[PDB]
Amino acid sequence: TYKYVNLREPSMDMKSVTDRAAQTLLWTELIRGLGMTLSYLFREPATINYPFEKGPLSPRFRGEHALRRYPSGEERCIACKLCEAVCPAQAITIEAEPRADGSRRTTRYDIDMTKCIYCGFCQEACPVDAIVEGPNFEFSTETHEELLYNKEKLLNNGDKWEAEIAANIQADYLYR
Amino acid sequence: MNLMITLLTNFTLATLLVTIAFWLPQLNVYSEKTSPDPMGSARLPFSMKFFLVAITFLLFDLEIALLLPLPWASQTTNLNTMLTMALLLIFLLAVSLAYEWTQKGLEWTE
Amino acid sequence: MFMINVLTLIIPILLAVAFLTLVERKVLGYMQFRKGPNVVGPYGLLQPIADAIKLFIKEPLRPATSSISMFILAPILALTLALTMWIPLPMPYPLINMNLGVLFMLAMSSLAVYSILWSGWASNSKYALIGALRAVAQTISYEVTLAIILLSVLLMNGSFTLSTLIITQEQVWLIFPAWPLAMMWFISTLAETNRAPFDLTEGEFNVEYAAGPFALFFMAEYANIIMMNIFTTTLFLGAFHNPYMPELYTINFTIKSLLLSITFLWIRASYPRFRYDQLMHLLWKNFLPLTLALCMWHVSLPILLSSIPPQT
Amino acid sequence: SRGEYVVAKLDDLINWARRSSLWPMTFGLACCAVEMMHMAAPRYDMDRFGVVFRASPRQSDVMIVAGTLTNKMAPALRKVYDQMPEPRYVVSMGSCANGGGYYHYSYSVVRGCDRIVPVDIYVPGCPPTAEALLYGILQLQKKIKREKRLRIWYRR
Amino acid sequence: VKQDMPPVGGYGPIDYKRNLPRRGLSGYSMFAVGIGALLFGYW
Ligand SMILES: CCCCCCCCCCCCCCCCCC(=O)OC[C@H](COP(=O)([O-])OCC[N+](C)(C)C)OC(=O)CCCCCCCCCCCCCCCCC
Ligand SMILES: CCCCCCCCCCCCCCCCCC(=O)OC[C@H](COP(=O)(O)OCCN)OC(=O)CCCCCCCCCCCCCCCCC
Ligand SMILES: CCCCCCCCCCCCCCCCCC(=O)OC[C@H](COP(=O)(O)OCCN)OC(=O)CCCCCCCCCCCCCCCCC
Ligand SMILES: CCCCCCCCCCCCCCCCCC(=O)OC[C@H](COP(=O)(O)OCCN)OC(=O)CCCCCCCCCCCCCCCCC
Ligand SMILES: CCCCCCCCCCC1=C(C)C(=O)C(OC)=C(OC)C1=O
Ligand code: SF4
Ligand code: SF4
Ligand code: SF4
Repeated sequence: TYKYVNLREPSMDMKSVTDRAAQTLLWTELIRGLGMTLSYLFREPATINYPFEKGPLSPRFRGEHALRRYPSGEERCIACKLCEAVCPAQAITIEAEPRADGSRRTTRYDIDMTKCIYCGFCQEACPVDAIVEGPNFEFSTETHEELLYNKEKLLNNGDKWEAEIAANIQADYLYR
Repeated sequence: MNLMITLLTNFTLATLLVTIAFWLPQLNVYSEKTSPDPMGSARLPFSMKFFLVAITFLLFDLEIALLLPLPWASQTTNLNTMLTMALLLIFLLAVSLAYEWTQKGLEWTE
Repeated sequence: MFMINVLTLIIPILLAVAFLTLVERKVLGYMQFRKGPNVVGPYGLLQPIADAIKLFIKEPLRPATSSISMFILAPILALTLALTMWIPLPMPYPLINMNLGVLFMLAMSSLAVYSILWSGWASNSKYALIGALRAVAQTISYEVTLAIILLSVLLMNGSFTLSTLIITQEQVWLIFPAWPLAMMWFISTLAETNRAPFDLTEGEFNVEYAAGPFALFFMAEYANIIMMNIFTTTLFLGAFHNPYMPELYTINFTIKSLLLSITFLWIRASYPRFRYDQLMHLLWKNFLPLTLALCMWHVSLPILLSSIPPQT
Repeated sequence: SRGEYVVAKLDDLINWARRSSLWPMTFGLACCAVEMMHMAAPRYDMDRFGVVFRASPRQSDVMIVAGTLTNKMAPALRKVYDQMPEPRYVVSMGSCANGGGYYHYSYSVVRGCDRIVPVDIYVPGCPPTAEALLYGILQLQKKIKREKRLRIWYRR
Repeated sequence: VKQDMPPVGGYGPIDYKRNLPRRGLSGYSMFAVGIGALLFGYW
C-alpha cells in the first residue's frame, strides 16, 4: 500500500560499473534527453490559429451576463432579487417598482463585471431563467466603467446572444 | 595592410552602430522621469574564491603559454628530448591541478 | 575591391545573426510542442525586422553609469571582437589568410571578457558586478580547455594555419581521431558564449543598457555563437574542397554549421541550468584532467605512429 | 500633403513594429497567472504573435497585471511600472485587477489596479480564459495600430 | 434513466507504471565503438 521511490542499491559487478561509467563518459542520458526533444521537433504542434480557430467550449460555459426574454418579447426578470442575495461578490444591484401595467419589474438591474466572479450562482438561483451567464468571453474593454453593466446593456446582451443562449440552455437544462 | 583596413572597418561599423543605439532614441521627447537591487547600499563583499579562480586561470594560462609551440616542436630532430619535455610540461600542469585539488583550492567553485 | 569583400563578410554576418533569432524562436517553439513566430511575417520572417525597429525606438533606459567611457566601450569592444573572429575563417578561403589564424582567434576570444567586465563595472549595481565577475570567471575558466583542446587537435594539423586544417581532413573528419576532444570542445564553446546550460546571466550583467546597446550585446553574442559553430565545423568536420569549385565547400560547411547552431538551440531546450559551482566542478575536475591526458596522448601519438604532420 | 503622407507611413511602420513585438512583464499575483501560463502554453502560444514569454521588467513593453493587487504590494507594482521604458502599456487581467473582484470590500485589497497604474485594456473574468486574455492582447495590438504619435507631432 | 456511465464491460486497461524502455548498447559495446572510431581515425 506504499512503495519506496529511490531505494535501489546499484550493482557492483564490472558489467554494471562499466555501464554507469560509459553513461558518465559518453553521456547516454543526455542523448536520451536530446532524443526526446528531437522527437517533439517532428510532432505536429498543438497550436490553434486564434482568432480564426477557437478553443473548444461546452454549453455550460460561464461568460458574459445577459437578461433574457420570454418568447413574446416580455422580459423574464420579475424583480425578485434572488440573484443579488445569492451573489458572492455583491455584484448585482437591483431596484424595482410596479410598471405602468402593474407588472413586478426592475428599474435598476446593475451588474459590476469587475466585482463578478463569474460563478453562475445568479443563473442557477434565478427561478425564471432571466439572468444567465452566456457564452461570450471576448468582451474586453478599454475603460473600467464599460464593465459596469446596467439593465440596458444586459438586455442588449440578451437580444444579442439569445439565438445561442436558448440553444445552450436547451442542451443543458436536463442536468439542472 | 588588408588586416588593418579590416580592423578599422569593423571598429567603424561597431562605433556607428553604438552611436545609432545611443543617439537615435535620444530624439524621443517622451517625458522627464522622476526618481530614476538586492543589496541596498552595502559595500561589495570581497570574495576570496573569485580571486582564487582568477589566479588559477592566470597560472594555468602561463602553463598553456609554455605549451603553445608544440605543433612546431613536433618537427624537431631531437624528438626524444622534445617528447620528454612536452610530457613533463603537461605533467607539471597536472601536478599543479592535483595540488590545487588536494589542498582544497577547488572548493565552492570546484 | 577588398572593401567590397569586407562588406560581403560583415553585412551577411549581421543578417544571419538577425535571422538566427527567428530560427531560435521557431526551433524552440516546435521542440516545445508549440509554434514559433508565424504571424508578423510570412512564416515569421519579418519578426526580427519588427523587433529591431521596436528596440531602436524604445526609450533609452538612462542609467547612472560609473564610467561613461567604459559604458560606451563595452558594446564597441563586443561588436568589434564579434566581427574580427570571422576574418581568418577559411570558407574555403578566408578574408585575411594568415599563418596563425587559430591563435588569432584564441586571442581575440580571450579579449572578449573585457566587454563583460567593463559593462559590469560601468553599471552602478553591485549585483550586476557580481554577475559580471561570475560570467568573466566562467569564460576565462573554459578558455583553458579551449586552448589545450585546440592545441591537441592542431598537433595533427602541423600549424596554426586554419587553411591547412582543411588539407588535414581530406581523408577523414578530424572528429574520428579526436571525438573526446570534440565533445569537450563542444561543451566548452557552449560555456564560452554564456549559452544554456551555462547561462547564469539568465538564472536567478548588461541589464543597465538601453534597448539599442543591449540588442548590440545580444547580436555580438549570436555572432560569436555562429562563429564558434563555423570554427568547430572547420576544426572537426572538414568538408571536401574542390579548388575549381569552391562553392561545394561553401555549401557543405554552411549545412554543417547550420546543423551545429541548431544543435546549440536543441541543447538549450533540453536541459536545466547548472549551479555555478557545478560548472566550475565540470571544468576543473572533469574537463581539464581529461584535456591534459588527451594532450599528452596527442603529443606522444604522432611520434609513436610516425604520423607527424608537415610544418608547411 | 507630402509630409502628411510621410508621417502617416512612418506611424504605420512604428505602430506595426510596436504591436508586432509586444514584450510582456506579467505580474504573477494570483490565479490569473495560471491562465497567463496557459496563454503561453502550446494551444494559444503568445510567442507566435511576437509576444514573448517573460521579458525582464526593464525591457518589457506591456505590464499584464494578472491577479489580485493588495495594499502591501501596490508600491511594488507602481515601482515596476515607473521603471518601464516608454511606450509602456497596462493590461488589467481578471476581476481583482479590474475592480477588486471577490475581494473588493476587503481591508487589504486595492480596488482595481487602475487606482495605481493607468490601465489600457481591462480583461474581464475570474479568471478570463487564455483565449480571452489573448483577445485582450490582440485588442491592445489594435489599439497600438491606430496610434497617431507622428501625425499629431506633425500637426502641433 | 440516461446518465453518464461506464460501458457494459467497463473501460480497457490503463497503463500507469514507469516505462523507460532501456535502449542503447552495453558499456562494453559503447567503449568498443569509441575505441574503434579512435583507431580508424589514427590509421
Ligand atoms: C563536435 C560535434 C559534437 C560533439 C559531441 C557533443 C554532442 C552531445 C551534447 C549533449 C548535451 C550536453 C549538455 C551539457 C552536458 C554537461 C554535463 C556533462 O556531460 O558533463 C561531463 C561529465 C562530467 O561527469 P559527471 O558529472 O557526469 O559524473 C560524476 C562525476 N564526479 C564523480 C566527479 C562527480 O563527464 C565528463 O567529464 C566526460 C567528458 C568526455 C569524456 C571522453 C572520454 C573518452 C574515452 C576515453 C577512453 C576511455 C576508456 C579507458 C582507456 C582505454 C584505453 C584503450
Ligand atoms: C539575402 C536575403 C535576405 C532576405 C531577408 C528578408 C526575408 C523576407 C523577405 C520578405 C518576404 C515577403 C514579405 C511580405 C510582408 C507583407 C507585405 C504585405 O502584404 O503588406 C501589406 C500592407 C498593406 O497593403 P494594403 O494595400 O493595405 O493591402 C490591402 C489589400 N487590399 O502593405 C505594406 O505593408 C506596404 C509594403 C511593405 C513591403 C515590405 C516588404 C518586406 C521587406 C523586408 C526587407 C528585406 C527585403 C528583401 C531583401 C532580399 C532580397 C533583395
Ligand atoms: C579600448 C580601445 C578600443 C577597443 C576596441 C578595438 C580594439 C580591440 C579589438 C581589435 C584587436 C586588434 C588586433 C590587432 C592585431 C592582431 C594580431 C595580428 O595581426 O595577427 C595576424 C597576423 C599574423 O599572421 P601572419 O600570417 O604571421 O602575418 C602575415 C604574414 N605571414 O599579423 C598580421 O597580419 C600583421 C599585419 C601588420 C600589423 C598589424 C597591426 C595592427 C595595428 C596595431 C594593433 C591594433 C589594436 C590596438 C588596440 C588593441 C586594444 C585591445
Ligand atoms: C515617403 C513615404 C514613405 C516614408 C518611409 C517609409 C518607407 C517604407 C517603410 C515600410 C513600410 C511602411 C508601412 C508599414 C505597414 C503598413 C500597413 C500595415 O500595417 O499592414 C498590416 C499588415 C499585417 O496586418 P496586421 O494588422 O498585422 O494583421 C494581423 C494578422 N491578421 O502588415 C504586413 O503585412 C507587414 C508589414 C511590414 C512592414 C514593412 C516591412 C518592415 C520594414 C522594412 C523597412 C525598414 C527596416 C529596414 C531594415 C531594418 C534592420 C533589419
Ligand atoms: C540593425 C541590425 C540589428 C540590430 C539588433 C536588433 C535585432 C536583434 C536583437 C533583437 C532581439 C531579438 C530578436 C529577440 O528575439 C530577443 O529575445 C530572445 C532579444 O532580447 C534578448 C533581442 O534583443
Ligand atoms: S434576474 Fe432572476 S433572480 Fe434576479 S431579480 Fe430577476 S427574476 Fe429574480
Ligand atoms: S456569476 Fe456569481 S459573482 Fe457574477 S453576478 Fe452571478 S452570482 Fe454574482
Ligand atoms: S479575478 Fe479571480 S480568478 Fe482572477 S486572479 Fe483574481 S481571484 Fe483569481
